[PDB]
Amino acid sequence: GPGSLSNFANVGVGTSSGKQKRYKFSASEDEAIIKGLARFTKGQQRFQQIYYAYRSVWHPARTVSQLYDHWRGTLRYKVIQQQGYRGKNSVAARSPEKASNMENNE
Repeated sequence: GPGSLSNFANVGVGTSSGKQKRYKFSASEDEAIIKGLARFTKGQQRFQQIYYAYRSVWHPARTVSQLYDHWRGTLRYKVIQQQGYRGKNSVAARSPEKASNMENNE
């Protein structure tokens, strides 16, 4: 059966050296919104209000739009645009990107 199981070896206590004071909640943000919307929602827009209330677990700042983004993708479950996963294991590395600004050929 599934569970912890683990081995009979000594573990003691964990210890990491490198980055500190880093949030990167394991998607705990969505959990904060659900708890906020399930506890308080007295307003024409509990989503934006709740976001500003729990603002601290992710990033203390205006981002109601982003809220609707995670709230829109969470409320639903029908999307096949994003695929592949290799940015969450142990090491965090950056990567380049693309951006169209000036592309002339004539």
